[PDB]
Amino acid sequence: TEASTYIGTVQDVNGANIRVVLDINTISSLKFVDGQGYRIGQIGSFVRIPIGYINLFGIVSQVGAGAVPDKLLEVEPYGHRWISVQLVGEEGI
Amino acid sequence: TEASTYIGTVQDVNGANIRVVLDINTISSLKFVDGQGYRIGQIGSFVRIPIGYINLFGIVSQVGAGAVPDKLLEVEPYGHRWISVQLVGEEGI
Amino acid sequence: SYYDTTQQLSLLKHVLSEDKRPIAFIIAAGCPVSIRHNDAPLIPDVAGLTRKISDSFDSLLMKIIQNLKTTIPNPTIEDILSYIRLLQQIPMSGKIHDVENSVINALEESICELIEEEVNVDLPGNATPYHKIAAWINSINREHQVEIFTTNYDLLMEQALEELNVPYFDGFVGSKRAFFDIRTIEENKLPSRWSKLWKLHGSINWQLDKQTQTIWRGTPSKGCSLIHPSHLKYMPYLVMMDQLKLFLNQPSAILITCGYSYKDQHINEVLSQGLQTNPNALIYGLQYDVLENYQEAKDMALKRSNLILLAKDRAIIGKKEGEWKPLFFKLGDFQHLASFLEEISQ
Amino acid sequence: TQQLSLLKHVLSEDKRPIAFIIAAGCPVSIRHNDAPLIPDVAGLTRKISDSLMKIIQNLKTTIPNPTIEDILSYIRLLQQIPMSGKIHDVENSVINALEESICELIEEEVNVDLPGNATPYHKIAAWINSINREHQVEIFTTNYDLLMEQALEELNVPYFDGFVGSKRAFFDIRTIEENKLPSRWSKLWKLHGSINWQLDKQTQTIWRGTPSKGCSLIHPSHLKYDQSRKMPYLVMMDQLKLFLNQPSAILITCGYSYKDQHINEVLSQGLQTNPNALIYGLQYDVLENYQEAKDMALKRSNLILLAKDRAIIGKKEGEWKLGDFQHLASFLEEISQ
Amino acid sequence: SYYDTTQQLSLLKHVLSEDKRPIAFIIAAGCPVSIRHNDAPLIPDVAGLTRKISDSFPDSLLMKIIQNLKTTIPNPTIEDILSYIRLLQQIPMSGKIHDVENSVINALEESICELIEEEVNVDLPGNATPYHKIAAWINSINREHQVEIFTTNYDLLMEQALEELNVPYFDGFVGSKRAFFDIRTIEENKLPSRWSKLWKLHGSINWQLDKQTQTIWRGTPSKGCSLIHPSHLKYMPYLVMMDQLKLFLNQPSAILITCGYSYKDQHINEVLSQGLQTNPNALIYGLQYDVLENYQEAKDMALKRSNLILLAKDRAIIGKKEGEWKPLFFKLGDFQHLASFLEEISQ
Amino acid sequence: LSQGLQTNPNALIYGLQYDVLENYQEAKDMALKRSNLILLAKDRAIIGKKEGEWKKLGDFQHLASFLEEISQ
Repeated sequence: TEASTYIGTVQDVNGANIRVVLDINTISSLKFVDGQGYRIGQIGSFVRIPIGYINLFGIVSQVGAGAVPDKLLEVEPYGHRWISVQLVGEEGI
Repeated sequence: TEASTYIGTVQDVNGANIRVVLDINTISSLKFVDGQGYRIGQIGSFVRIPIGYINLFGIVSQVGAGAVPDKLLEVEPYGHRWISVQLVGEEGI
Repeated sequence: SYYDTTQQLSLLKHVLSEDKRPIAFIIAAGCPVSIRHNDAPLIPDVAGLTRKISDSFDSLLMKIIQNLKTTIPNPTIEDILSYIRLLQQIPMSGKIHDVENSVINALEESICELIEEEVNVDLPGNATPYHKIAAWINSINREHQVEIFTTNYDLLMEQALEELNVPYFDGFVGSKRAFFDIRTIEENKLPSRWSKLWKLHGSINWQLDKQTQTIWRGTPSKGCSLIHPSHLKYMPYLVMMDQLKLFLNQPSAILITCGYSYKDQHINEVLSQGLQTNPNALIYGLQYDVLENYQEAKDMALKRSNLILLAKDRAIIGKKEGEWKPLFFKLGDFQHLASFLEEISQ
Repeated sequence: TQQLSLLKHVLSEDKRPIAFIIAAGCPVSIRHNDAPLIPDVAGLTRKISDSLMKIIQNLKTTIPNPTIEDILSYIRLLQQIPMSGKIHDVENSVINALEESICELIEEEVNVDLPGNATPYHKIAAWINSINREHQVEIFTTNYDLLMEQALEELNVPYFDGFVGSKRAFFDIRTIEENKLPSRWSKLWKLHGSINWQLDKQTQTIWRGTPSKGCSLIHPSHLKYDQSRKMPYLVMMDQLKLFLNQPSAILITCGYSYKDQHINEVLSQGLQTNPNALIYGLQYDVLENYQEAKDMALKRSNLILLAKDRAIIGKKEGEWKLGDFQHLASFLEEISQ
Repeated sequence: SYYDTTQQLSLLKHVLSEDKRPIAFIIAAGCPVSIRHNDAPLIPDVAGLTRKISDSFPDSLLMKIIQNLKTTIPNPTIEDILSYIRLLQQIPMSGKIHDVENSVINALEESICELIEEEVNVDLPGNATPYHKIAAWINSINREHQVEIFTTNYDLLMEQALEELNVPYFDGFVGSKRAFFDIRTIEENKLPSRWSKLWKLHGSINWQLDKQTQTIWRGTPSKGCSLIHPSHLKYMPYLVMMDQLKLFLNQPSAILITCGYSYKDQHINEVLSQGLQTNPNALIYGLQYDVLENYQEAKDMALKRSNLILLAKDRAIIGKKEGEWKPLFFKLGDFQHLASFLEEISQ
Repeated sequence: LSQGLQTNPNALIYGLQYDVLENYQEAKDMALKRSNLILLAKDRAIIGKKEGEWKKLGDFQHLASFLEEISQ
């Protein structure tokens, strides 16, 4: 199904402030890819968002209850699986 | 299940300002471990966060309504069970 | 390698001042010896009873002592009583001592009569330490009531707790015969105000009525008692030890032993099992003697981490033996512990 | 026929926790070469006596006609005392040699293989297989033969007897209390012990494996409860008690002589405590031969007794039927179809 | 081009300290050699068994079988000779090849089996054995997914180590006296989470076939009667254990560590290949104790499969890229060092 | 088939025999072992692991005719 190097899906856009929901079932620790150990979304790490043929890159800026949207906290105050990603650049053809 | 010397889970990361939610069921009554009695999270006390193999230490900074995130207060302004840890160092191999 | 008394007492005072944690006690034979009524002690310790039996009773007694000493060290009253009952188990057991039997059955009755008449000593005035403990019991309306376990055959706890009328329940229900109940022990559906007192080694007012093979408590008869340490009847002992074990499994449970010599075997094993099962359990072992005289306590302390053993000169905490910082720690004495409890009460 | 058809629907009903007790009455019901495969308790005593009788008659002075349990316990209590030989002869050697000789003769007499597919045990195992109820049907055994679980294995029936492992299988204890077992898996408990259990000199282990040469655990009653909860007797007794305390509705016994006080007391306590429980203990003899059973029936209303001559129902004596093991197995097989 | 050991060891430490991820093991014939009871090793490897059979068993007639096997393949092992003997016994009048006839090969196979079973049936030494360390490590963390252990050995050393520390486990057989093999409970897979599993891919010495009823059972180790077979051709538990291994490799985020394995086997290598290819989330740590040049099949598999990690004593192949250690190194390949590492990370 | 019959008691098998009942010793043994299996032959009819007796379907053309009659 979902290929390796999978983290989540975009659920909110505010121009240059993306919010991502982690779709990993559990064990947010050492998702092995290509025999090398990378960690699930962390403050200093990058992410990649492929759009058809070009890949948008971004950097995580906030993790936890801060990245949760406005009224999602109102609906439930105990759910925190969001990250806030800020776009940086893109890779062309 | 949850072993001794357990306080709570990290619920927010802002680089070097962690926020922790206390899981103790209002049992801040001089928790005992290894023949000695420590106190549940206090202003000047240290906490330990283990990441797989290495342990991340830290020092509590503020306890109470200050540590609650920005809008969790707006949702429930009566629940104060958060502490604000600031990371200091770590132990190597 | 060094410990300070003040920090240990401060920690204990902090512990006792929490109502969330259930609290219990162990009142062994070392507490009654700590109060003097006449020039002689009010109730002698086990060595005192052994000496009194030896000098009060002869040839067959010495033969029994030699037989038991052939493979055992210095005996106790429990040892000789168990030996006598084991002999009574075998019908034609009179040839072991060449006494043709039917004489041991009267010797044991004589010993029981002597012990039951000696232990009935009555309590002195309202200044007794047990009165202070009873006053401390009902001082605070704790949400988890304090249970008490006693290995003493006497009734000092009863007199002290009734002189300051407090809620009480020992398992027997009734007014005329006080028939022993088992169900009401097991559902544990009682109001929190009622206190619980349990005698592991049996009292002196307990009478075995035989006939239907039923047990009942009440007025102490002459000669007929149930002083048995454990006995091997085909029982209060097993269910009551199960109750103690169940208590030790409660989360954040504190148990304090005063005047206990740790020389018993089943008690030590059940305590070790309870300590190992729930790591949050905590036992305060309080002694009044040199630490070198308790080998079993040393082994338990070196084995179980959450057991705190405190002696007059040395103290072992967290599998690490040490010495007090300049005998100290007079809290081992029953009088000092009672004064501590009554001063922390207010 | 009225009494039989009542329990047929109850057994056919689902959500029914079942249990069986197989005493010495069942092994006698199987005859090989015109003789029972396992001799009864009286037969065992006669065989032992055929191969020290002063102590036996001394016990006879204070007790009625004894059984091998009395002699074994008497020898054990003689061994407990340092020098108790003065009661009968001495030499501190007779008690030992007698004990291991009795153990060896019992061991050689009991370890007999099961005959062909006509054994009722096979029918019982087939019925056990034929039911896939949500609650497993536990089996209680007071015998020393390996017949029961040998028959279970011969029909590919899973069971758990408290021992897990290999040639030196230990006695796992905790997994009894979590009770997390497969639903299709059954439970087998041997109250009186087996002939393959063997204790360990270093520590109290009671591991089950290949039958040791002469060493076996028969009638475990002399251990001073050393290393509490390691004795298989107490844990099996607690398992029976907890099963009885469960709000079940069926319990069937067969071949029980009601000659044991320890089982009778716990049975009475459980029946008094549990009103919804039912007991269908049978009797392959005259109703008047079991005074203790009659007293229990008078005292306890929930117990239902059946005998060849009459039957007691609801503490009320009645008037004129599968006490024999073969008839019970045939009826169960017919009910399965 | 260069791989440094510290990061790999840290990654292994991070992996082994997690409880949610299912774990496994493969303990091949290379592990028992790494412990010495006498001056000689406690149990020899396959090469030692071949040497013992060759020098202990006219001699030309006996070596004719080895010559016939060598005519088609390189220097054979005990498995090849046993398979050839069983194939010969399959054909009734097959003795004309060597003019030996009945009981000349039939009794020779019995003698070989008796020799092997008496040589391998040995008791474990004291409580310092690495098997004891692994058994202690298993009890360290209260895992939610219990650790399974796959073995390619014949002995009962792991069983002794597991029972000595009171570790519940279920090897497939259930029962007390006869211990009939069960097939429903293996595939329904409703077992306690605490219970471990110990699958034997090549059988042990306590496995006996009673014929008659034609049912497999486990019990006391008899004299002569054994089921040493690598694969056999009987009219089968072997396929069941292989299916269990393949099913485990299909679990999400599965990790499998191999210690003492030589990769010379063909069925196991192919099964691992399909297991790795089918589920991209799996992982296989290949820990060897030799120079890397001795494992061509493992090298090819590592060059073909990306998520397979091969760590030799001098080189390493991680992510299809061969490299070299940056200062032999990586002593973790030996079973003693692996056990010491496990007991260190346990506490 | 024996393993399936033992595992599945609810299922039934209607094995036939276009011969005398005595020519199939293995079938007789299987019928005696497993009750779910039903064995019918020209000689008699084994029902419920028990031998019975008569007082046509063996022919395969007759079987097809019976199937057609049932369908029609």
